Amino acid sequence: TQREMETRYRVVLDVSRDPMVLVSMSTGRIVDLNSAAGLLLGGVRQDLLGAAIAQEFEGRRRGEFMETMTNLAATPVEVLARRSQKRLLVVPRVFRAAGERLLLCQIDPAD
Amino acid sequence: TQREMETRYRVVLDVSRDPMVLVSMSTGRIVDLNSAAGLLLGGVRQDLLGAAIAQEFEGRRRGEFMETMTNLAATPVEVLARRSQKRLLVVPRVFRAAGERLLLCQIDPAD
Repeated sequence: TQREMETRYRVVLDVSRDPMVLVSMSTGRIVDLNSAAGLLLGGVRQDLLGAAIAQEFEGRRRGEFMETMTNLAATPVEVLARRSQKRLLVVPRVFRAAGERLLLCQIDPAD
Repeated sequence: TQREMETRYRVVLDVSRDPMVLVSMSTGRIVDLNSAAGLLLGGVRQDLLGAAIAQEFEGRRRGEFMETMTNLAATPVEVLARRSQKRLLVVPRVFRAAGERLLLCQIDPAD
């Protein structure tokens, strides 16, 4: 049933056409995402897992970027993805999972 | 970490704007869904959990409906939701979770 929840998560995340990136609050790094998000970011899953999310967006740095997100998730950010050169909108939500916080980020084309 | 996977699943499913319904292969009943799916079906979560999915669609019966889905998921169905009176398209995918099969169904407006 541990195996079942992981599987249900994996399937729901990968099938959903809603572009989503999962970010560690602790490290500002991507822990998971779906291919719809990969497509808007312009990167494959393998290159984006473990990546610092702020560094995918031109002009952004981890400190400022994570504070911006955390602040918004308390109430969209306008960004430009380096790999795809697409202008995007990012809407963050914060949730607690096993003593740890994650940012689930929804991504939408801005233009 | 069992608690973490459930939470990650719950969040990813509820946040995703992609309308999804989770159906038990064993009983043909809904085990989970998001509010986007609820909206197209025309029902609240509380009334749809545990419901036989075929009975939400005018003219469909569980036997035939589940076989149709299972068959398609091997390679969209056109349905009419009773509560919302909306014409929909349903695209099923099958996956194994803890000795059991689930149909993840994606729902889209047909008209």
